[PDB]
Amino acid sequence: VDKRESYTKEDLLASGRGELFGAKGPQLPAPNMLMMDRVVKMTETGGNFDKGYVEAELDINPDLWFFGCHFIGDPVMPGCLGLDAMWQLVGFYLGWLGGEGKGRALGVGEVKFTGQVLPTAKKVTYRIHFKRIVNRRLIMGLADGEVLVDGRLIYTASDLKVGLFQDTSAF
Amino acid sequence: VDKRESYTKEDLLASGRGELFGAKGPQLPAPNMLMMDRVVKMTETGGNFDKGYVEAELDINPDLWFFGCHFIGDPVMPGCLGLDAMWQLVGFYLGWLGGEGKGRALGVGEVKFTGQVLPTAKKVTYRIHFKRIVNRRLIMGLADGEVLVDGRLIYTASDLKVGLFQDTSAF
Repeated sequence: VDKRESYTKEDLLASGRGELFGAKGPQLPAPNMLMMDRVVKMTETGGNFDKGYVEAELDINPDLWFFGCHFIGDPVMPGCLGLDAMWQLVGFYLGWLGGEGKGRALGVGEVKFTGQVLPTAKKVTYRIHFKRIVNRRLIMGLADGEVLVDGRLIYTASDLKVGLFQDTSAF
Repeated sequence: VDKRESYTKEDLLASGRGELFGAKGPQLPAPNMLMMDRVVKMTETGGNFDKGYVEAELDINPDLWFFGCHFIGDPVMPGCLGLDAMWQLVGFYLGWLGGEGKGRALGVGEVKFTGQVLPTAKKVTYRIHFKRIVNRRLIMGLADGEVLVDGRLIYTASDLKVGLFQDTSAF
């Protein structure tokens, strides 16, 4: 895969279609499960553990689908979706490294939500710090993640774990 | 509130509008974020810790929205949504006990996905085992959860934490 340092909305839409990393690489979900608008920085070193880093962003506007149903009369972005954006990124990175197989979130250690994303926010930032990568014949990625809303750290997640599966029926 | 041990799809939809437990109580998300069709059993005792139990179900069909976008050509229910259903149920139980305020998931201890829900499955079962409730000036619920697909355990979550906030400015 020709690694780029950044990807645009159109690159992420292609990803979901299987065009970015090709037919044997992982895919990101398509709207409305896609939780990022852009990947601004990807590096194989750096990050808190110096073993990789990814930063992505989601632009907030009052019309985003999830605000209307969550909750009626009390709009707030579901923390589960911000968490999913982090699993989505770990899987995207494994494919960026050239890993083959479809992505599947395997788990996460501690997750703490200390604030919320309201429809008046402007931007959500996702920062992923890779701890361990097993790109052997068993691709797995381990990482810590952070979610910031307009620069304020609101969610942390330790040990996000994602694996790539050549044959998904074995899951 | 008048406690019942089971609720229908209709009750759950009324809950999305605050019409089940009243305006002062918490709400469940409305479609498409509502992740269960019915609550089959709720008890104040029972469960693995004899401190509360909740069993709910989600009927599966190939047409559920999330199969189409997650992923294209590889339909699988997002584990993040199964996880959210567990947070939704803890908040619902807190309201059922007569709690007042809006629900906000505060976190989870450890999550493990060891299986997946495909469009060929028929039913997802959620089991929540309460371990501690704080229904004072501070209302929080701590529980362990399990997700089963067609009777087989696929996800587990320890220490799901949810709080009811009277003033969401405290977040």
